[PDB]
Amino acid sequence: SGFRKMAFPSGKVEGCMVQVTCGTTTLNGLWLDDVVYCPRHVICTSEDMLNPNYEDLLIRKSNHNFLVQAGNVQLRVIGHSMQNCVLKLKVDTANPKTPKYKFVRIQPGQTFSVLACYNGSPSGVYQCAMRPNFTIKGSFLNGSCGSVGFNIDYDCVSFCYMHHMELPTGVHAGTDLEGNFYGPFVDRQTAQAAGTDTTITVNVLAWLYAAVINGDRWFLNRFTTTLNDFNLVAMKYNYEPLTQDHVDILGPLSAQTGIAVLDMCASLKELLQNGMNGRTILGSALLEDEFTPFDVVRQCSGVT
Amino acid sequence: SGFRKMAFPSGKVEGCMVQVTCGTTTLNGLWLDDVVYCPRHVICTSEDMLNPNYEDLLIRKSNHNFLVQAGNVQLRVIGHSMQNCVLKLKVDTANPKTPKYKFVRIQPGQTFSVLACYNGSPSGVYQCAMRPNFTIKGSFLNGSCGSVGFNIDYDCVSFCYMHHMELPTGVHAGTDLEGNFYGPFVDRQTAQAAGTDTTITVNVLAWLYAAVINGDRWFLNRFTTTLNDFNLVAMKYNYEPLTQDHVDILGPLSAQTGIAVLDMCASLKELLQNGMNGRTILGSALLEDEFTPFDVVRQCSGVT
Ligand SMILES: Cc1ccncc1NC(=O)Cc1cncc(Cl)c1
Ligand SMILES: Cc1ccncc1NC(=O)Cc1cncc(Cl)c1
Repeated sequence: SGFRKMAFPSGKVEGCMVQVTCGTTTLNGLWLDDVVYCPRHVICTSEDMLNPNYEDLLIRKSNHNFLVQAGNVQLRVIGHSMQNCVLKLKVDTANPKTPKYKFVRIQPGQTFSVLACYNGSPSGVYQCAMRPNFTIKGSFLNGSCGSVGFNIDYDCVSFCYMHHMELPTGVHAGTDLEGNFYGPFVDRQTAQAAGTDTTITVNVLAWLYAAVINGDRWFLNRFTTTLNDFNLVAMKYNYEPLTQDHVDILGPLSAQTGIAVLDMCASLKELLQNGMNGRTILGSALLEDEFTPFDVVRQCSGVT
Repeated sequence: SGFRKMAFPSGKVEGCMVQVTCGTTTLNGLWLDDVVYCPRHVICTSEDMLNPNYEDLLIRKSNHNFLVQAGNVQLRVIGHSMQNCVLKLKVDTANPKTPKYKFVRIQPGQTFSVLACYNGSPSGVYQCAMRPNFTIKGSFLNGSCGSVGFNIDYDCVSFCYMHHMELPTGVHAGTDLEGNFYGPFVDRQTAQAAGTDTTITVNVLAWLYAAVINGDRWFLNRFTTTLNDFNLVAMKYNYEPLTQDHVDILGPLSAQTGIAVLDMCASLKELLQNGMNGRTILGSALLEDEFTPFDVVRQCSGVT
């Protein structure tokens, strides 16, 4: 029992973290096989960031200008290319610590662990969710760029995120490992406002099932609702509309607890309309939306 | 910016996790140098747990009865001894992945990361605090015993906790790495109620400073208080009494923000008396007490 915002064990990612320096800018890189992945803004100076022409900037850069350091050993850069907003630095040595890996572009609402790094060194790990507005509410400071988001399935690390930017609102924007930003963000020091941050309804329901499994049941009511009735409430409270796909993925939680998905929706409806009335659910005084139904199942069963 | 419940990167601990089987009981072990540390209840059967005589049970156990598996390779057990509530299994091979380490007995209020494991395999990592009543509000299921709590200072892992037990209230009790339980708990399947879980006042203040640093300032008021006046409020709200030692450790946060510790105490006093009035602080609708002043400094500066 107990329910925690659990991150994946970061070991497999730690062995991939390197430091990339280009000129006077130092950020993190991800070394997998003989390639180092890093945000292309490593080639920029603070002045360049206002309106960078990355292709023009990359012309003035040679393989020797990219300093890649793994722990304390230097990697020899034998190739460089730009793929969208990431630089792929071909090095002469395959990372001996490269885990089994995939590059995945996650959907909004999906969660992942972040291994926050500075100068190629890991400082901490935390669980995040790709917000519906394609930002992540992370914890990053200057130098954290290049830190990656990932998920792990047994021995395979699915890298899904690379941190690039902090928006003026303190929220974070980044790319998948092909260098494509999540959301409409560009890697430019320009004000880019994020869209409405809606609540990930399916995740809140998944977390409500986790609460029932772990003992917190006060919020269960004598009511039920329909997907349409629930969505009227979800729209008013800036919750993502619930679909039959969401109901389907909540099926294993509904089966374990014996609480129909629409019955749980009615509990969520009442929680939205009446608040928590000073009470808590899994030690939280608000509705947690950064646990997917898969995370709840995984944590509640002990998947390693 | 952004503030997260960050755990230490778990890599150094992952390379120490092994599976220990004694008879039909399998739990986690911590392999450092040529020793494997695990809860002594690994020698128990479910019947034995009701009233175990560990010395009598250990007599019937030989080195060959302890099966220690690291990943998929078997460790040869050349010695066994019981130190308080832990078993130290001397193996013939030093763990090649043993990081620099220390065994530390933490104080209540101090935080640590937990690498939850099942059958010697890590499932996740999360940040915890040793509650003032010496329990931890973790996330553990059957088979998680032997999972360890730790802190990391650059390259040195300070192991502070080993999970042993789940109390009937769903909270967790365990030992330091010398096998001494935190709190009055015994490794017996008997109802052991925990004491009052008070709030770690110094940590809530540290988290309030983290909120100010990151932009959440709505709770700052035009008031101040004294340690004695604050403690009258802290006692009523089952908060730990604040001492001058606590004020001293909040000094670097007070200096960075320019908000005197007693002024922050007055904001906390008002938050206790009036609640949050539907608002949030660092995305939380309650006062977070599982970030020490050291954690706030570390996260807010980027210590790797
Ligand atoms: C200072 C900081 C804090 C947290 N996370 C990231 C950063 N860094 C930046 O945002 C720098 C930057 C500026 N303009 C466009 C890009 Cl691509 C990157
Ligand atoms: C089932 C579970 C869930 C989470 N954490 C731990 C456990 N296991 C136990 O508590 C088993 C146990 C019983 N009596 C005394 C001891 Cl030392 C250990």
